[PDB]
Amino acid sequence: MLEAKFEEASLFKRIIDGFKDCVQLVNFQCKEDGIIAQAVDDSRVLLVSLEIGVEAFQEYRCDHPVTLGMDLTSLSKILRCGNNTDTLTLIADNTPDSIILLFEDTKKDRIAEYSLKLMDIDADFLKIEELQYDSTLSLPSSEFSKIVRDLSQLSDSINIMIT
Amino acid sequence: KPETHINLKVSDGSSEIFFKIKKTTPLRRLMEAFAKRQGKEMDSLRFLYDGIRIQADQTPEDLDMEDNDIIEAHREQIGGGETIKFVADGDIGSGSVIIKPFVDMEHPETSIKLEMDQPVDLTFGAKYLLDIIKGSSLSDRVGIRLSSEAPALFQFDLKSGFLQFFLAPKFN
Repeated sequence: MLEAKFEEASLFKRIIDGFKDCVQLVNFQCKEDGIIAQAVDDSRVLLVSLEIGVEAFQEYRCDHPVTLGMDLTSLSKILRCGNNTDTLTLIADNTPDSIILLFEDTKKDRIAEYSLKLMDIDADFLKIEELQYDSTLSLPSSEFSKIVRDLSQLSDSINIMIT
Repeated sequence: KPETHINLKVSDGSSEIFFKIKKTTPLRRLMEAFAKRQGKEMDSLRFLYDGIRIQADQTPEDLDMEDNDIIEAHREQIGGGETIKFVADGDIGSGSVIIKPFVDMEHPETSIKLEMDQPVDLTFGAKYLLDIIKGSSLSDRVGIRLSSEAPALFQFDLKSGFLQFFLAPKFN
């Protein structure tokens, strides 16, 4: 079995929203030490790499490596479920054909449980290689967002220049 | 109490020196110190922390410095001095934002840091950048690493984890 419980249901929703917009079918690989996901978009110019360590779940347990393939559209329909303050728990028993998302509110009052049929999805081949980079900057993500959104108006290409 | 002391490299690339100082000491010591060793004079030299021109009268808790942070020494510039420029040229016109690395100590979640080793000039597809920014929901800050050779890395950090986007630059 896999059993991973989030403190905040909001977290997972907010992570899927982070990338349901470029890749649509992704395989989530669950391990003893957390979950990772890689996927390339269709144009094959953009790779998305997710990693969630154990210290993001309030309670994590994964007996064996398992891979769940999800349609991210399907998945976020279900992620619009409950109060988004709530404890969300993923559950898959091993060799799974569905995943279970179990919302519960702090009080034993309500308990919504969803099951999502899984997908068969091909692994692509990519592996990543870090290499150092000529430059590294960090800035508020809201600022970068505004810049990109704004300059987006004018061209289909934005150019970055550091000097 | 808190750390009360930290260590900083000071490099020009062939020659580095490490120091440990209180977080309250003006950097003059280290800047004069590095300068004497170099043969060169104190003020014939340009000093920047993460892209920011610093001046001898300043403290490390001012720049909101980490442990193991780096100051770089360059020969006098233009200047006063590195910058990031985003530009789009389209059909209707053109756009140009220039941002300068800076640190506001009062509240530093806002600041702008820049390790430049090589200068770079790259173009990307605004359609892709538009999806990448959808991760702004996950993180106060964004980390961007740029290679004139590899795809660019855009990283949003979580508490134990991250969302990374690697995006190939355009050619022409």
